[PDB]
Amino acid sequence: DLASLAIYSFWIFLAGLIYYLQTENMREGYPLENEDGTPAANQGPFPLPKPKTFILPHGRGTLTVPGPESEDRPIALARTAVSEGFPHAPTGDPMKDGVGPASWVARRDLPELDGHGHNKIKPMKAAAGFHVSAGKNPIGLPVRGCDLEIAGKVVDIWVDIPEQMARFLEVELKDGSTRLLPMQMVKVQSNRVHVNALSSDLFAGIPTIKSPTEVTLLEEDKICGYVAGGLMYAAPKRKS
Amino acid sequence: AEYQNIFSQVQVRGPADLGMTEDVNLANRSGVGPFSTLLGWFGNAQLGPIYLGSLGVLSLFSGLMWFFTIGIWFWYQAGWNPAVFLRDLFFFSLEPPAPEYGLSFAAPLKEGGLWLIASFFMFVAVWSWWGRTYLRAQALGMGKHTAWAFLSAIWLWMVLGFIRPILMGSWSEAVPYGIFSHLDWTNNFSLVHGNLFYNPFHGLSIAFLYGSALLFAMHGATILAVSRFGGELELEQIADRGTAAERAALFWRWTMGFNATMEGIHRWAIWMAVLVTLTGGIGILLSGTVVDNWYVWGQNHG
Amino acid sequence: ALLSFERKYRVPGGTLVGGNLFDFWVGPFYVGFFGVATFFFAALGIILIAWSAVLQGTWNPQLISVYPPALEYGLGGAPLAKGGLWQIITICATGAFVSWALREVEICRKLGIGYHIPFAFAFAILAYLTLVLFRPVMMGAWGYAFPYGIWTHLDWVSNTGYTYGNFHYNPAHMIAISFFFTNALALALHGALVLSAANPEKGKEMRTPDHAATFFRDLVGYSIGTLGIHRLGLLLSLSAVFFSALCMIITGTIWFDQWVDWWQWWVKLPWWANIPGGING
Ligand code: BCL
Ligand code: BCL
Ligand code: BCL
Ligand SMILES: CC[C@H]1c2cc3[nH]c4c(c3C)C(=O)[C@H](C(=O)OC)c4c3nc(cc4[nH]c(cc(n2)[C@@H]1C)c(C(C)=O)c4C)[C@@H](C)[C@@H]3CCC(=O)OC/C=C(\C)CCC[C@@H](C)CCC[C@H](C)CCCC(C)C
Ligand SMILES: CC[C@H]1c2cc3[nH]c4c(c3C)C(=O)[C@H](C(=O)OC)c4c3nc(cc4[nH]c(cc(n2)[C@@H]1C)c(C(C)=O)c4C)[C@@H](C)[C@@H]3CCC(=O)OC/C=C(\C)CCC[C@H](C)CCC[C@H](C)CCCC(C)C
Ligand SMILES: COC(C)(C)C(=O)C/C=C(\C)CC/C=C(\C)CC/C=C(\C)CCCC/C(C)=C/CC[C@H](C)CC/C=C(\C)CCC=C(C)C
Ligand SMILES: CCCCCCCCCCCC[N+](C)(C)[O-]
Ligand SMILES: CCCCCCCCCCCC[N+](C)(C)[O-]
Ligand SMILES: [Fe+3]
Repeated sequence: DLASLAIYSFWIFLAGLIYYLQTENMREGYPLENEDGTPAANQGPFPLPKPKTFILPHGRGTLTVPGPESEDRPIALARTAVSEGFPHAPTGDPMKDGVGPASWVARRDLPELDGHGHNKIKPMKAAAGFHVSAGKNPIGLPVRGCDLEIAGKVVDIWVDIPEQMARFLEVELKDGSTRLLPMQMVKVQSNRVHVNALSSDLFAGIPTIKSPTEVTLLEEDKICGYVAGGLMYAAPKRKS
Repeated sequence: AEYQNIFSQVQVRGPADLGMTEDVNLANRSGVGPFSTLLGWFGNAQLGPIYLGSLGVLSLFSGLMWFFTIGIWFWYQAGWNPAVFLRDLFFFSLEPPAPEYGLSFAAPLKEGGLWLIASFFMFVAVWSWWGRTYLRAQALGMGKHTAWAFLSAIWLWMVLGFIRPILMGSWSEAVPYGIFSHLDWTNNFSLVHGNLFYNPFHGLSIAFLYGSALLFAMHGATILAVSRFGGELELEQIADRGTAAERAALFWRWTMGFNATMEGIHRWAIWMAVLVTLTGGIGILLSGTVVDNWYVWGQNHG
Repeated sequence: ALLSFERKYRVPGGTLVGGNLFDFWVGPFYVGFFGVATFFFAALGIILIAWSAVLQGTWNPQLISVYPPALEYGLGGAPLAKGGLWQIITICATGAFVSWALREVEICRKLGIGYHIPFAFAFAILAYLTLVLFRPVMMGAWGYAFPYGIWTHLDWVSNTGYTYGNFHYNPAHMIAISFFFTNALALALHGALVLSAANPEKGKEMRTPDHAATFFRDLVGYSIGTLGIHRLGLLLSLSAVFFSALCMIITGTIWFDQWVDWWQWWVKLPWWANIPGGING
């Protein structure tokens, strides 16, 4: 009967679907590798999917995945045990060498453009018409570290024009240079901005940008990455 | 404590975004609506503009005559007494024609005709809007995913009041128009066919219903956790994998053995939810037409 | 073993308890103290089920079922074969869930990501605990809980529901359902939006989230945005499970009659409770 047939068919269908769905989630990260970077033996039941090419906007080229993968940067780590499956210890200063929760990716060193060709993220002083419609205005306030000692003061709000949303907060240190702190990493308060992630003496450590009016994809990652890894590495300089 | 990014803490406003053009007839897009500071904490605060156009207004109208037609019948039952209307608002109901009339349209307005009217006006309103979702994507040069997925939701709805009542032989097997009333139909329907619980599809259907709450709570929470790296900027992470995309995958790889890609997860997402109405549609179609009782079917499988 | 880009991420640290004792991986699985507490509660718990299987006389999953102690036992203990096993199993179970949540916390920490996933999960766990714990305790016996059987747990939903008539009329259960519906709709739309923008028509170049935000404005006259649609998912999902526990915690405790007769508070309001005509008039 039909019913029994409809249901036997579905499960055969659902199996191809799961087959279909999993190979698709293998376009990035695969093939797998041994801790030393060489092709692993057991690669799993599912095979790599036939390559697909994307056509990046604003004529920035193409993207084929699956494709030859590479970190395109040096990793400062070392084995801690002679058997596969243990943690790898940072040979230098994790925050600076870019590892652990402070690691970044070698994205494109080009800024993001909106649908119309313009840079997607601009400072607010360069963003005509934009202003703080609601909530406390951060600009003008001192930025405090996870050690309760001040590190600087907010000078501007880098916003996402297409989604009209603040992504970063420009900050001025003692030497008078600025830095980008991701919005999703600070608690704006009635009289100050708090950054539990970093400690006073770590803002200078933050990666700086090349152009004072643009952040590239590569630089976004180094910034966000650096700021995040201090939840672990800046821990010995914090109090609750 | 730690920032959770649930609600924005600083709002920012700029020149109303009139949006991309492409092959769209900018002559139809209305003007920009106001800005909602309220809605501005969860997400964007810009209301409007909305693309009207021919087929679009058709839907808007057909969709209002549906509501208004059910409304006047609700009022006939209320005896045009304002007080009764708000009281028995959930009790009223525009039931389908008696099983005697079958699949005909020669039924009286006080015994089923007014239902048929309402259903025709809604048959128009939904399909024309479906087309709207397809055309509105053609104009921007995008994929028709939203179109096909909306089709599955229709598949269930169609089976419920069109395809099934016709395969059975009368408009009486259709769903009525009312709050409480369509709540009894649902219960009755199971009872008449031997407790839907024994239905393989209805049960496969709940698998995805729950599955959607699991996938979306999972996806959303994962994306919020990595937004500190620009996670919510997915399309972006798709053309250029950032630390937000790798850490997001690694969390799930170390938790349950396997992970997904920034795009792949949206293929799980889309299919996980669509498979809800797709299965519950085959389940309700085969119920009462090929299978009379699911407990019985359950003992055999034949 | 590793994803091409995984090594820079596997560093020591993040452990809530233990230090570096269980700070390593088994294949692609991260272990950890809670990684070991989990395998324990699970193994032991799977054993108590194969044992409650010999005491029933069946090894068929579709038959196998672990029932709770009869109402006569109350909140007291019970013999293994008669309510005993279920009780240790609820402990092993509750122990497996909380321990899996805390294992994700340690993972969260390593990677430096947010604690939103384990938090969310915790809502699921709370629903389970509402059924096997919070409700029973409040009523007076472990017999008001559900059993562990593929088809016997559904018999419970069925019988449990009708025990109050058409469960459809539970106001909380009513609300909880809309969130479940909405979530699906949102999950469909979202995964359907992103996929369309990154997979346009042939020969055309990858669309931008600007095309995306437009598409919806042209459709519904509004675009919640990227960060918003995700805050929306998470919210509808959790809100959906919150109203599911709330609808059950009040069922049998503050309200134990027919749910349909509850809506009589609205209809019998002095203002219009006696105006003739309508459905009740
Ligand atoms: C699936 C099996 C049954 C069924 C079983 C149930 C059960 C069980 C429940 C509902 C619930 C609801 N169902 Mg029903 N429902 C069915 C088919 C439908 C159809 C349909 C066209 O096929 C519609 C329009 C509805 C409509 C509704 C809403 C009244 C309510 C919340 C739904 C929701 O969250 O959507 C989410 C989607 C949206 C984002 C948009 C829609 C917004 C809502 C508010 C719809 C408004 C339009 C209008 C029809 C409502 C009139 C109320 C006032 C007079 C204005 N059902 C089939 C027949 N449905 C719940 C309810 O509370 O019932 C009282 C409930 O507990
Ligand atoms: C919460 C609402 C009600 C209830 C009402 C229903 C209804 C109604 C139905 C189900 C259905 C199912 N229920 Mg139930 N169910 C409840 C509580 C539970 C519990 C629990 C510990 O609390 C669990 C584990 C399950 C598990 C299950 C599955 C057997 C099945 C598919 C669910 C699914 O797709 O979810 C989505 C989750 C995923 C896709 C993730 C993967 C889930 C896999 C499938 C888990 C399987 C576990 C199972 C085989 C037991 C393993 C335990 C031991 C380790 C061996 N239910 C409570 C009492 N359940 C449907 C069914 O068809 O089964 C008869 C069905 O019709
Ligand atoms: C006593 C009740 C019976 C029962 C009888 C039924 C019946 C009858 C049906 C379901 C259906 C469903 N049941 Mg059941 N079910 C029971 C117990 C359960 C339990 C449980 C006990 O825990 C659960 C979790 C479910 C869960 C579910 C869903 C998985 C499924 C519907 C999915 C859906 O999202 O449709 C919601 C989506 C839609 C209806 C699509 C409609 C889309 C249209 C196009 C919307 C148009 C809007 C309109 C024009 C108005 C515009 C809006 C305004 C502008 C606001 N059932 C018991 C056994 N169940 C359906 C099913 O598929 O079964 C196999 C169904 O028909
Ligand atoms: C795949 C399964 C899920 C799904 C998917 C889905 N639904 C969809 C789509 C998709 C992918 C669309 O693209 C399409 C859409 O455009 O959404 C934005 C749609 C949609 N699903 C909708 C509803 C809906 N979907 C549902 C279910 C589901 N949809 C599934 C769970 C349900 C239920 C019952 O669970 C409902 C109620 C619509 C929002 C939209 C289709 C709109 C449509 O067809 O309109 C036709 C007619 C009109 C224009 C009528 C308007 C008449 C109203 C003015 C009357 C009411 C007035 C009222 C008092 C107003 C106040 C409301 C207050 C809250 C402020
Ligand atoms: C809160 C919103 C929804 C949600 C969210 C959610 N679920 C989650 C998460 C989140 C955010 C996770 O991070 C976590 C996960 O890792 O997903 C991949 C999880 C998860 N949700 C799961 C299942 C699940 N979630 C469900 C529901 C939901 N999850 C909600 C609807 C459901 C149902 C029935 O709707 C199920 C079946 C797991 C896949 C996974 C958690 C895995 C886990 O806890 O592993 C530890 C435990 C074991 C390895 C097994 C223990 C064995 C026991 C000791 C004995 C068996 C006893 C059991 C009670 C028998 C029941 C028999 C049934 C037939 C009744
Ligand atoms: C304030 O008062 C006024 C009068 C101003 C109002 O406007 C108030 C109005 C309200 C009181 C309206 C209330 C409306 C509701 C309570 C509506 C509830 C609707 C549901 C619960 C619907 C549930 C399910 C519906 C289903 C499954 C419908 C399916 C329809 C179809 C598939 C259409 C099938 C087509 C038919 C039979 C005709 C086809 C004919 C052809 C020629 C093709
Ligand atoms: C190093 C290879 C590791 C492969 C292990 C993959 C784990 C598969 C995920 C669990 C399978 C789930 N299930 C039973 C719910 O379908
Ligand atoms: C119901 C959800 C079940 C999920 C399907 C299981 C897919 C397992 C994929 C394992 C992939 C193995 N690999 C390559 C990562 O080692
Ligand atoms: Fe997403």
